Amino acid sequence: SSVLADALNAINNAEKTGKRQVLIRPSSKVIIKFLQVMQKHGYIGEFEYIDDHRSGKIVVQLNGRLNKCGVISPRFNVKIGDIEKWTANLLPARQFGYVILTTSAGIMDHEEARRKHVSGKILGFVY
Amino acid sequence: NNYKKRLLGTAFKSSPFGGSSHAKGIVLEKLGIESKQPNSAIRKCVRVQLIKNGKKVTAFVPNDGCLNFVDENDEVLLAGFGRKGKAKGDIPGVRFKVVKVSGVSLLALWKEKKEK
Amino acid sequence: SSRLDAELKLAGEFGLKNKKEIYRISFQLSKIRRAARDLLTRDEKDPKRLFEGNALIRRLVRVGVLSEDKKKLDYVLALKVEDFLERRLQTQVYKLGLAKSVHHARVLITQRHIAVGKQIVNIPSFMVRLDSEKHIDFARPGRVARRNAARKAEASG
RNA sequence: GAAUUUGGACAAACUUGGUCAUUUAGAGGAACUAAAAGUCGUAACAAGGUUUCCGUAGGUGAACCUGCGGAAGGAUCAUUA
RNA sequence: GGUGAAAUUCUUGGAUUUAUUGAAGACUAACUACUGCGAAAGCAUUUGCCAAGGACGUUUUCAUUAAUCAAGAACGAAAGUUAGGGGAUCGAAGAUGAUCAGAUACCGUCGUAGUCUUAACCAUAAACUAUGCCGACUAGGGAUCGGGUGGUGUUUUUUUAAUGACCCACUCGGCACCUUACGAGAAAUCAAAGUCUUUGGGUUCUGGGGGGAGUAUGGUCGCAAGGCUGAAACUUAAAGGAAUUG
RNA sequence: GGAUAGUGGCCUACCAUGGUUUCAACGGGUAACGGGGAAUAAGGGUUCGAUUCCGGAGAGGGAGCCUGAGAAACGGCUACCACAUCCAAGGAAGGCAGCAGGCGCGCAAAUUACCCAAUCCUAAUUCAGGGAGGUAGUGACAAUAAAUAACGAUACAGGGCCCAUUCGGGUCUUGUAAUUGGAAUGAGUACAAUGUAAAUACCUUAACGAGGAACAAUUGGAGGGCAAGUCUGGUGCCAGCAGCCGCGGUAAUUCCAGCUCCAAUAGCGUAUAUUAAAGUUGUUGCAGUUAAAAAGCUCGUAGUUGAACUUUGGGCCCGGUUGGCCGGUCCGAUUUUUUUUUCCAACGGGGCCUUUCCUUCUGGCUAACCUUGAGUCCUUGUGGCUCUUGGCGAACCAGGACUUUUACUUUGAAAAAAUUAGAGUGUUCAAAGCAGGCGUAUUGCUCGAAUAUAUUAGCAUGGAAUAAUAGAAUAGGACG
Repeated sequence: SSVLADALNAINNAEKTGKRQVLIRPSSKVIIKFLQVMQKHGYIGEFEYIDDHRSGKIVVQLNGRLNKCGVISPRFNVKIGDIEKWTANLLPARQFGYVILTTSAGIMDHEEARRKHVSGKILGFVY
Repeated sequence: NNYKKRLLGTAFKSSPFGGSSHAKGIVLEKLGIESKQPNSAIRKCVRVQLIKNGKKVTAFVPNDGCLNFVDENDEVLLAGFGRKGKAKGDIPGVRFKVVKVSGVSLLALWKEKKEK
Repeated sequence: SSRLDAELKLAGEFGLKNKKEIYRISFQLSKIRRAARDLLTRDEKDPKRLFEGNALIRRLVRVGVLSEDKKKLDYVLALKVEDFLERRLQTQVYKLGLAKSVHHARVLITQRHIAVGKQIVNIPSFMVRLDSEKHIDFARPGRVARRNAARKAEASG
């Protein structure tokens, strides 16, 4: 009934207990894709190794701070006056931040599509 | 989208209406009210009809020695003491409150100023 | 209280410069927008940050501004209030000898005397910039400033 | 054209009745509120001196009482623990 | 008889106490709990007929069909209405008997309605778990319902085994519940009332100081009682939760 | 078909039942002109709109018209309804929602002035006209400034400062009932304004005069929230205070009044809205077991939402902008300890390879490549390109044959000025203004008047993540 906060709210829902991560939704190009941008900037460990009905692709070890909770979010705007603003979601300007936006092109990160002046949807936000 | 709710409402139509800095009006009767519980005194007020709406209201000649007006004829200006939809008030149910008049008040003054 | 001890502060400024009101308020609000708009750097080097840069930085100023740095002028929010105060003749014209002591100053600033190198300047809260010319002018003549030139060694700050 | 005038289409306005929306008068009637208390009785609180409240239905000088069937927001007088 | 103690009454009418028998309508004791089943209200005698329901067991069959819903609707305790059947018990109204300063009550005792019933209304309740529905995730143990195995435990099936029946032990499923950390809260408490600085998974709903009030008016529903919808004037600064002490 | 300047139910006729609606029709309300923009915004938002500028609509209500290029007209008629004026009683007139001015109305808004000078407009080759407009009067009406004092002084000091047996060297704070000079210093008044030949008596100068308490302060507050030596006399739950909390019942920290003092000050109340505070109306961002708040119970339409799957992952080629010093630059051209060995970042973009059509056949160009007909430069020839023989795809024009439909997101164009953000410049500073600045002063030079925001819808674009849509099932698939 909503694969996003579904699983990011299990990582989130986990590291607060503290541990070595667990299973999740089913896979999703998108799940796996956030469960990438995450690793690729740090935070999480190694996306994992399942394969079933749609249960396929991965589990995913924890590691590190990653505190706290991946951000799930449930709207979608972007660019210029935007992105910067919804960068108020962030846990503080001075670096730290990361807002896993959805960018017309690419499921990208607050900066990772700040990149080639991109924009669009607001998929989430990490640490 | 959706959803409008309560609190402060549009429909208005009260008793001074003009949210006036007063309301001129002739001095029908001189009814010195009487204090409410806890406190206790003869709360000298005045009843008068508002030239405008004609509507009659009674309010404290609030001063301190000035039933100087007390001119059954003469015409104060009254004017509420925002409670708002209420009275102060040691002074039981008086809505607005005496103003200036015969049109010109400190309320005590010209010449000197007496007091109150 | 802080409201109170503040209402102390202001009166302190009240001749930490020389005023008599809430021109302290004037300079204050100034410090706001200065900062404010400023503090709204934010941002990058947007060619905007650029014009705005050497721009507001061209606050300098003489008798006015800082000294030599920034960038971050919110320092002013510290200063400005406590600095922009000086500068103007309201301040920097007692700290120049002629004026016997603030008061004994504004009065001539007004009272015709005290003039910024040609033309008086009654506006007893102008602003100074390239000051060395802030003499008496006078045009029998401006007495209080013309002989009491003990400023003949007014090497101050 | 003036007069003058046939028919038209516009169409004021007159009358009479309708329909809305906005105000408003009244013998009297019946609430409320300022109400702290005056007077009758004790309903609630202490199983309040008949445990209390929920409907619903009767009956009452006022509070209420009672009847069915709920709930403890309880009686802890305790066949169980 | 009948209570605190009485009384009102019943009674040489055969009561009160037993003796055979039958009569009538309610009602389902005891077992009954740590609870089973139901959308919910609510559901305990026997047998049978009627159609349903979850959980389990497989991957059977489909493949997107779904999730919550203003409207609209089906069921909805008890009283209460309509009409008939009866009519045991108790029992509004109503009487009287005590009791009180005062008793229209609370304690007797008669007794109307009603209580049951069938066809039809009524649609309210402390209609409760005062806690919306769907899916996640977050932590331990015990105990009572279907499925797996070892089966051991005692008997079926009997000349015996085994099996069988209950039955024991390890599991899982889903049930109703209990007992204790992080985390939540104003508290109390909470396996959520948990997660998120102070979004965040989707939705239905209701609240915005007390009163004035669930009243005024309007429209609709109904036979009625009533239900449903539902104000404003004015009037007050406290009313209200939890806790702690007298 | 009739009218229109002209579409069309605009109006006629004839014929057919249609068109809207819970995604809110229709109807009701507006103390409703719209939009510029206004106010208080951390943000998100509330709230405001008839002063200017655009667009609209009307000159008492309401129709109908002549005039004309243009009007349903205001400063033109016509009739009705409505007010209402002069009458020789016959009849004749009118529309201040244009300036002034009056009444009325109310809480609430000025003069019967002067003028064409400016800005412009209207009439014909001038310089006519203009309560359009501009000057004045009124007006702390919202705004910028900003004096109501400045000196040191003489001595009295009450003494505080380094203590020394030094009874005080006096650097010094201040009350000064005492006393100096500053021919200072603004408001009144001969001159004159490059000035609108009226502002002319106006800001600007200037000269004539001008502070022994007057040349001068106010509004409120002194219980707490609030912060004020706060005390002294009067009052007694009377009078009165008091936004709420509360004061007052002879000794009042809240009334009254003096003293003093606090706060802001040419300005302070008081009323009244609003905006903030208010995360008390909540998308950000509320609450709901008892505190306000789950509907008795399920059904289920509209609405709002809805599992995951289909292109990746590897390899090659040109790029400048931030960078470690000037720089077209990877074994170094600089920021290093030396009596050699000496690290390249990361950012983003286009193209093309891989079982991978971009819509396109006819075929229309370039400048790019396959690459060589003639040649080459020099640092070790793939560090550079003159060169035309065969010969790249999509740039790319345009007829002619076909395309599955959207959200979103990226620059972009175009349409307003003032409004606001904000560059520029000493308007004396400021508020503003869009001026200005050099000199070399008998017809001289010189810069400006920026950028920004353009938010919904439209248009145009680049993108193919997230989310819809459709397609080959009895094959009525799909090409050439």
